Amino acid sequence: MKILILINTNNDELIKKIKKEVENQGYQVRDVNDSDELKKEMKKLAEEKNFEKILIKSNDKQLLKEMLELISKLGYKVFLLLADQDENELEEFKRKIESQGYEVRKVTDDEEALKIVREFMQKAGSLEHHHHHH
Repeated sequence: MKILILINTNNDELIKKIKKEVENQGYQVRDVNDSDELKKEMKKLAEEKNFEKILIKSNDKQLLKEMLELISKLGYKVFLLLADQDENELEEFKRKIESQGYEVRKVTDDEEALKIVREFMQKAGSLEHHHHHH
């Protein structure tokens, strides 16, 4: 069971800020560049069954959809955030992912994105709270 925060923003510098958020929370920042790279990193999602927090950076929304369709074989809670000024195509893209049963959040703005990343931590709090008493 691994907690993935998938980030697709055309603001590639906003990813660096979203990194600062997840680095303080101890997420390992991965990045998908190509389809060959995709299936390599999907093998890591298949191999690592141990509990780990990962930030998936990919600014190509096609790699995302195909990734999540292969994650459907693994079966875990994945988070997704879409930040770009063409929120039109993001609103169309979230429609597939939300129907696939994956967490997807459509935004545009810098701090509007960052707040949802800080939320993905407290959303993953429900994953933590399964028979885990203190």
